[PDB]
Amino acid sequence: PRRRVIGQRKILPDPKFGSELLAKFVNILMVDGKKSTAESIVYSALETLAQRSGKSELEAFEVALENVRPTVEVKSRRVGGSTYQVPVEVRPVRRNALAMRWIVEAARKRGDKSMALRLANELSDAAENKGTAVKKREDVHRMAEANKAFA
Amino acid sequence: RKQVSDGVAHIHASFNNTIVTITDRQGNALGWATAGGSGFRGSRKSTPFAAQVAAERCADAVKEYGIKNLEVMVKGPGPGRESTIRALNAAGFRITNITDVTPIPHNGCRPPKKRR
Amino acid sequence: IKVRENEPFDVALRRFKRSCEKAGVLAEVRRREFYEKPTTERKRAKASAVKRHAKKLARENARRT
Amino acid sequence: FCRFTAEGVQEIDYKDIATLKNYITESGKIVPSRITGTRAKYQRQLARAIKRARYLSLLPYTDRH
RNA sequence: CUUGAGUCUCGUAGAGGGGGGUAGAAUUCCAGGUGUAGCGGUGAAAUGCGUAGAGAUCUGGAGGAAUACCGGUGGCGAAGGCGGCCCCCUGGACGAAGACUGACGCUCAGGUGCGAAAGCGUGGGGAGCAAACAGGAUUAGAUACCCUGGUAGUCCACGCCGUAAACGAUGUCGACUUGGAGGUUGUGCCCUUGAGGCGUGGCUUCCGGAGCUAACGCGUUAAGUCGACCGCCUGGGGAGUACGGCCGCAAGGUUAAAACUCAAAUGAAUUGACGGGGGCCCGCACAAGCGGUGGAGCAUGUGGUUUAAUUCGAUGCAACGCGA
RNA sequence: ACUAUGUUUGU
Ligand SMILES: CN[C@@H]1[C@@H](O[C@H]2O[C@H](CO)[C@@H](N)[C@H](O)[C@H]2O)O[C@H]2C[C@@H](N)[C@@H](O[C@H]3[C@H](O)[C@@H](O)[C@H](N)C[C@@H]3N)O[C@@H]2[C@@H]1O
Ligand SMILES: CN[C@@H]1[C@@H](O[C@H]2O[C@H](CO)[C@@H](N)[C@H](O)[C@H]2O)O[C@H]2C[C@@H](N)[C@@H](O[C@H]3[C@H](O)[C@@H](O)[C@H](N)C[C@@H]3N)O[C@@H]2[C@@H]1O
Ligand SMILES: [Mg+2]
Ligand SMILES: [Mg+2]
Ligand SMILES: [Mg+2]
Ligand SMILES: [Mg+2]
Ligand SMILES: [Mg+2]
Ligand SMILES: [Mg+2]
Ligand SMILES: [Mg+2]
Ligand SMILES: [Mg+2]
Ligand SMILES: [Mg+2]
Ligand SMILES: [Mg+2]
Ligand SMILES: [Mg+2]
Ligand SMILES: [Mg+2]
Ligand SMILES: [Mg+2]
Ligand SMILES: [Mg+2]
Ligand SMILES: [Mg+2]
Ligand SMILES: [Mg+2]
Ligand SMILES: [Mg+2]
Ligand SMILES: [Mg+2]
Repeated sequence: PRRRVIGQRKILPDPKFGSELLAKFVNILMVDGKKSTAESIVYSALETLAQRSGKSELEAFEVALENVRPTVEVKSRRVGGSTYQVPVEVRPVRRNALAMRWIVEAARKRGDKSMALRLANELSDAAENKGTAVKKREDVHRMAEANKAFA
Repeated sequence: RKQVSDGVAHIHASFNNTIVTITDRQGNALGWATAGGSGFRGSRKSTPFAAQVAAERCADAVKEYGIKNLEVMVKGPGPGRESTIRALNAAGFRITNITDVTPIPHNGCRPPKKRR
Repeated sequence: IKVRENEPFDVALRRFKRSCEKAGVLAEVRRREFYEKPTTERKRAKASAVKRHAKKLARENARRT
Repeated sequence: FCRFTAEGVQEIDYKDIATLKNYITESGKIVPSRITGTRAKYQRQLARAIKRARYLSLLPYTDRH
């Protein structure tokens, strides 16, 4: 905000794998405070990702995040009456936040039988760079490439 | 496609667009590129980045002449009067001298009226 | 303005960008982009002289710094 | 300070190109008296001599002839 | 008679004026070379220009206009105004020392002259800019602002006009009345030791004392203290208009009312408020997010419509699951 | 970039 600078809220890591990063992803996927329901969804989806990929849950998850993490984003800024989109380098913490949010929204959209199946499917397609979340990160990189004339 | 080893880089920088022209040291143009020609229509045409892209697009398509040393004659105001030179040096050219050739009258013709 | 460059290109670009700045070519161009009525030219010169009349002895104050 | 009043030159000669050069910039522009320290009387004589020398092509009007 | 006024001797600074000549930069155009798909323009565009070769770049040429830097609350001129350089003709100002004339002065109604820009007439010229005009935009409209062009005009000679916020909104002349900091231009003396110190003039800028002023502010360059003469004002509109006269080719200028109507119209300053003024700082104000409403059905409250009554009240935020 | 307007009259 204007003056008060925030100290980050601390997140307790996930039980099954003890990952700070994964616990955040459960939070991104949590709906209506049902963290138990969200925890099962990503725990189920992660283990089918493990079986259908070959690596561990964390390694498979990391691969999908890497293909979805953005590097540069646009922000509508102003000088006079300009309103250009300005490309800015994403800070590392926001890169993971954007990747997790993009994966979750893509997983919700791609209609399957279960959310864990939806999440597992989108997570796999992200690993091979075919997912809608990968599509959105391509659009962001494309959109920030067009407006690279501003800095 | 005769070989030229010594070229002149004319940067016509203006508030709306940047024109880069590589000539030999007798004035004959060998190749050219403009910010508005390299994409960058509208507001993106008048940015230093677009001028830098024009310098690259001009360094290439004149590479066939095999120029290695460039005089630089930058003319006019505009965002693309230093980005073009930096891009020219980044393109593998040895800049020999940089000259500002902006036409300055000595109280000659009357300029247009101020915009309101 | 006619800057022949020494070994480093970047220091030459600074030398050129400085040589132009002292020549005031950009200020020359921005002023000649449009016609200024002699009323405006005299009014601008007089206003500049008034502000150029900045008394440097006005720093005689405590201010509790 | 003013060199011309220091030596009591009393007429600035347009034919003295050597001393005329240290009153014009690299582009050939006449340097203001507020930079060279010349007095107003000699600055007017200096400008006339430089313009005369420019006409006789002993000094350049600009650096881009 | 010499103090005011003027003349002579020497010198100084100056965009002072008039008439010629000339230089460089730049724009435009013409011709050509290289070269290629854009250029140009804007908030964004489009009109426009461009493969019939644009724009860019280079060479040559033509022409007009204006003189970058110097350049300066610098200078000169009565004012309007005047700045590239050179020559010719020419005005004024100032300083030093004397000599000369001996109130020859000040002001000035009428009168006369000069008098920005625009405009007008005749003849030239015409690069750039540009009223008008055209097109493209913008917009509810856009007879504008913006863009692309573009005629008169802007330039020259001669002749008109005679007006400007022609302003310092401050008539001219003279005298007197604390200071400080500069600028410009002379001049005396002294250690000139070198651009210095101490005087003395002219013209200029800022600040400020007394005094004055409604206040702002002016303040030795007065809006202070006085004297001479002139011009002008008598509430706001009507109206600097009509009519008449004079002037003008015209545009119009100048001189200049009345009826009628109002109780104000004004100046300066103060407090606030406001600004598509500035600065600084805040707020789920944006930004970053999450979840909603606006669509459905129902509940409930409002309008309205209906009714015999649909009781009354709450209506921007701050009424509408509100009094209830 | 660029919007316009705000009926009359009181304490
Ligand atoms: C040197 N005196 C100046 C005078 O000079 C004028 O008459 C002189 C006669 O020889 C000329 N040499 C000069 O060229 C000319 O300009 O002009 C007036 C103008 C007037 N509006 C006021 O402005 C002031 C404002 O009223 C005020 O508000 C502001 N703060 C400061 C201003 N000076 O005070 C000055 C000052 O009295
Ligand atoms: C000695 N310094 C200076 C002197 O210089 C010359 O003085 C001598 C001649 O006399 C020469 N021997 C010397 O070599 C030379 O340097 O010229 C005078 C000129 C005079 N109008 C006045 O102007 C000032 C006035 O005070 C005033 O007019 C304005 N406010 C500011 C001016 N500078 O004060 C200076 C000052 O006295
Ligand atoms: Mg006698
Ligand atoms: Mg009279
Ligand atoms: Mg006359
Ligand atoms: Mg005229
Ligand atoms: Mg005429
Ligand atoms: Mg126009
Ligand atoms: Mg008048
Ligand atoms: Mg005037
Ligand atoms: Mg008056
Ligand atoms: Mg004062
Ligand atoms: Mg008064
Ligand atoms: Mg009349
Ligand atoms: Mg928000
Ligand atoms: Mg609803
Ligand atoms: Mg509805
Ligand atoms: Mg009711
Ligand atoms: Mg009611
Ligand atoms: Mg209306």
